[PDB]
Amino acid sequence: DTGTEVVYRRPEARDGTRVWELIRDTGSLDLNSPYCYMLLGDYFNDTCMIAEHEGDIVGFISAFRSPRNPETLFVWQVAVASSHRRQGIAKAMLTGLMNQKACHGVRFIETTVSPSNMASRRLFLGYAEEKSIPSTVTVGYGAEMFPDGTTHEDEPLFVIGPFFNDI
Amino acid sequence: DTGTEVVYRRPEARDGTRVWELIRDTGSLDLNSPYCYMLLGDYFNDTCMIAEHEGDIVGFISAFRSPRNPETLFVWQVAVASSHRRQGIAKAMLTGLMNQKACHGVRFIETTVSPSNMASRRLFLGYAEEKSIPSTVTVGYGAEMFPDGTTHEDEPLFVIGPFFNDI
Ligand SMILES: CC(=O)NCC[C@H](N)C(=O)O
Ligand SMILES: CC(=O)NCC[C@H](N)C(=O)O
Repeated sequence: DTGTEVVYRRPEARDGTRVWELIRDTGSLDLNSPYCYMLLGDYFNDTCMIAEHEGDIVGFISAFRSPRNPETLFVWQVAVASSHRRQGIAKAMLTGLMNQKACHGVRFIETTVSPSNMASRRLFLGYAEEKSIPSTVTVGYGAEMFPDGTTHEDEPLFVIGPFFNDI
Repeated sequence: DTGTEVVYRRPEARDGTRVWELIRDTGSLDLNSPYCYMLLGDYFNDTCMIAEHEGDIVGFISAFRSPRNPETLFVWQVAVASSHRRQGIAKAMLTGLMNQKACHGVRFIETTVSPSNMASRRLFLGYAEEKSIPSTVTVGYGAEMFPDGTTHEDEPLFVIGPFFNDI
């Protein structure tokens, strides 16, 4: 009611660079090219979300419906600017995302959560808990799959479901 | 017939790093994270292809079916190792890709070709020519959409079709 609440929308291609800058300043996230973020704004925007505060992007979530089993939504990246941690933005993006019309008929959410990303661990398990949906945590990608120089963590798989996301 | 022909297959998640290294050595391509290439091997592998020669990855093409209009296949990256230019690998990946069962019922191919990427300009317009399919070249992403520091070219849109890709 005073122009300082966080607002949520689908991205567009022209957001790509501002999304890229958010992911870049996070430091801790796996940065894709600016082009990749434009394509997500262009072709995957039905299953992605941006959070903004006072003209700045402060949050992003990317996801897609799995091409082979489109009842599975894969959540790719969740980012929240440093300056806006601990305000429920991640939970609000995820919740908003699942209420999008393009998530109709999703029965499982899959994602990968780095050991160090404790906020996401809480977001996904918390989501499932709150809606009383089963959750399963298993081996995802191991550290050793990543390039020799790099020093990447494991990416354990989190599966939420089965449930039925009705529109 | 002598173990030195180039071979073509769908990638898998565990190819992600070797794909990333190919894209990285290309220099000229927009490098995504290793994770992105793993996800393409994992979830989009039905519409992607790897080319190998003597145990080394020498080619990659990534593509996906557009979520909003799945009769459109978007071709994201086409890469051919420096050491294997001018051998028809790109044309063979593209041709192989379009013969995959997951490309059934595609009616349009969309992609973006950098002004400097003259091999891709030839690949896509050549493909359309050879199959007698219409092609259309229009404004895609402008240079100015890209991040301030970076020095990226335009990404003009190439649309091939309508046609009917029958299995
Ligand atoms: C759910 C989440 O936080 N997924 C993404 C992890 C991945 N390593 C990335 O940020 O690309
Ligand atoms: C068709 C092609 O060569 N597309 C990709 C261009 C893009 N800038 C990239 O390589 O990510």
